[PDB]
Amino acid sequence: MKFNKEQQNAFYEILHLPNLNEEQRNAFIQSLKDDPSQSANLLAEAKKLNEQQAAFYEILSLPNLNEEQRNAFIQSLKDDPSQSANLLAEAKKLNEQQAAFYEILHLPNLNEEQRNAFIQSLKDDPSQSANLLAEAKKLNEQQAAFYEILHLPNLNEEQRNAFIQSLKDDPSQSANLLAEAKKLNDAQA
Repeated sequence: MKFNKEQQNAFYEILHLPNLNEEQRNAFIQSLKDDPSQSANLLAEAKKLNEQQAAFYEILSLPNLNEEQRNAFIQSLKDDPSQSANLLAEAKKLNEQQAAFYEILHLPNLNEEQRNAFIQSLKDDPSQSANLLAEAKKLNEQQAAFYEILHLPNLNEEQRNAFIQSLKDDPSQSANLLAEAKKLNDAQA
C-alpha cells in the first residue's frame, strides 16, 4: 500500500514543518509509514503541534514583556499547550498595552500633566490602549510642531508668529503648517 498524492503531500508537508524537533518529526514519519491512511489527521496534529510551538517562540519575541510575565506565559503553555492560541492573544494583548505605557511615558512634547492624564487613564482601562496611544501621539506631534516652528533658524518673527498663531487656532492643521514652515525655512537658507 504505497502513498497516494494526498498521503505523499501529507508526508512532504510534515517533513517541512519548521518548529518540530527530530523526535516529533521521526515519530510522525514512522506512524505515517505504518498506517498511511491516518495521513490527514497526522498532518493536522503535526500542524497543530507545529503552531503551539510557534506560539512559544512568539512569546519569546515580544519586546515589552518582562521575564516574569513571559515565563508565566511559557509555563502555562507547557502545562496545557491546547490553549496556546488564547495564551498567545493575551501575550500580545498585554504586550501592546505595556507598549502603550512605555511610549506614552516617553513622549518628548507632552507636559507632565497631559502625560499623567494619559497614564492614569491607561491604568483605569487598559483596553483603550490603542485609542489612547494615538491620542497621545497626535497630541505630541501637534505640540511638537510649535517648538519646531520656534526653532527653525532661518525664519523671522512674523513668519514664526503667523505659523504659531495659526497652529494655536487650528492644531489639526499642524501637518500642513509644519510642512509650510519647513519648506519656507529651506527657502531662506
